[PDB]
Amino acid sequence: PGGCSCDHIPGGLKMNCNNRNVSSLADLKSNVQELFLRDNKIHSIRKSHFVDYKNLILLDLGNNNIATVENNTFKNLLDLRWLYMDSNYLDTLSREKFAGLQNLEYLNVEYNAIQLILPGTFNAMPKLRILILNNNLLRSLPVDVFAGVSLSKLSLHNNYFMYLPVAGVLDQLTSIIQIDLHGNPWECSCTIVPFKQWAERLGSEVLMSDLKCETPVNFFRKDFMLLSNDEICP
Repeated sequence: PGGCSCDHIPGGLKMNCNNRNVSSLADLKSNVQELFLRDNKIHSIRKSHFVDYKNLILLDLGNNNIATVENNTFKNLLDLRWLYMDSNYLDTLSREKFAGLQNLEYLNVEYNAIQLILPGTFNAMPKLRILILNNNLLRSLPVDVFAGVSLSKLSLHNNYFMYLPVAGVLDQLTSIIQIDLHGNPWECSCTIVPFKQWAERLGSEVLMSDLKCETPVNFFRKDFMLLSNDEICP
């Protein structure tokens, strides 16, 4: 209904519309808890699309062509805990776009074109525990971006970071148990030293992968966790 597989789980229907040629969201025929919309061709999502769905606990929008997301799109969605939005084309993230998600725990937005995260974007989802932001076009993070949430795992690898500000952005990262930061063009200079120290003051296994330098040329693929500060900045 219509043309998509359906089944119900205690105590909630599940909808499987994957690899089906789907242009928009308003083209369907509630008590729907799980909605699978992966590998389709959805250009954008609007408030109107999810007014009907208020019982969703899992919303998978993967490998779509989502370019824009209207403000207050997920406002009526309070049962939603897991939101997959990967391999889409999201330019920026704002607080207004994620309003309404109070019980969201896991947010995945990897392989997008995210170039900027607006201040207090993640204040919208207070119960957020896992944040996936890897493989994007990020080059900087705003102050107090992680102030609103207590994250256990964060994935920022494969972006375009050359440095990271500790005060206001990384110092507010508590309850951290896993963090990923690789494939990033780190520069070994006087600017990377504060980030180096924070990474050294981290837990033994909280850092998932080793961080290696990109510039200058003389420190190519060299773990700066081992290097001394005088080598980097005399």
